[PDB]
Amino acid sequence: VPPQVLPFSFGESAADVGDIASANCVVPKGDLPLEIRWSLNSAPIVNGENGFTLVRLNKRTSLLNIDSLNAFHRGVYKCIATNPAGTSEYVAELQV
Amino acid sequence: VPPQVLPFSFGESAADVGDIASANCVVPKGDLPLEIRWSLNSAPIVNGENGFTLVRLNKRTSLLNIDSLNAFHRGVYKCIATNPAGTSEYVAELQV
Repeated sequence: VPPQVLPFSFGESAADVGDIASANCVVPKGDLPLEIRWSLNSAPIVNGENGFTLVRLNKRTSLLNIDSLNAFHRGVYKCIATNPAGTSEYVAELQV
Repeated sequence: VPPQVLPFSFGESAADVGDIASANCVVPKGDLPLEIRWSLNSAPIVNGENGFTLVRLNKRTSLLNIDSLNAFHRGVYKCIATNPAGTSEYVAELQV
């Protein structure tokens, strides 16, 4: 069984500077183990850089958080699931 | 400034038994401190009961998670923000 990433949104398409943003990637179906990664504009997002905060709260969940938005968090956000059976993704967008 | 709860979804309206469900309540605007509570069918959700898992990952964020869905997680999910300036909420729905 390959993975399937449910749709996700920031609850918005734009947000002010200094405000918080949060998105939730959920993979309820797909063979384990699962690789779940976040990227902004086709560049990887790492826990503890550029104001990001990644939290694998579950083997099937990966929350991304931003505590203080700025002009470098604007763009396209993607969450890619991967297992040996295949890959799956979903895309969102955000401006500031 | 009263709170404003951004729209949120489970990424779906139905899910199979034994699967995981996850929803994210975000309150990027509104005076602090903020009270954020989850309920299912107008009944409060508590961290560590009925298969639920609440995680105040932030002062402006409250993720709800379910690790093994069953026939008692079906219904209407609500996330209510509260400060001395007022309240705000958003509603989602889920069946199994």
